[PDB]
Amino acid sequence: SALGKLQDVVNQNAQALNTLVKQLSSNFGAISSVLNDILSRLDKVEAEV
Amino acid sequence: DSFVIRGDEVRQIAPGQTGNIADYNYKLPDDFTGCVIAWNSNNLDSKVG
Repeated sequence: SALGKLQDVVNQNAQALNTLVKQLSSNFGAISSVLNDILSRLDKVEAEV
Repeated sequence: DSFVIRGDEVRQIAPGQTGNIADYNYKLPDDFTGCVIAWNSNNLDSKVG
């Protein structure tokens, strides 16, 4: 508990990077978050949107 | 660019399209700047048998 500051700094970075990675799975109002899946399902124009 | 077409394939005459014309007879680029103009000719271009 004396070293809390340093562990906190690593924890903040590992948290930020893990959430940054986790956002790749999110869908953002799109049909899918798998990129090549979108390219397989759709019209080129729909896939561009 | 000028030709005669069957009515079913008129929708292939657009950017991003696929189907026998876009595949094998006439093809647009996806960033086509232009107009697509057509008129039925089942009097001029058509005969019994």
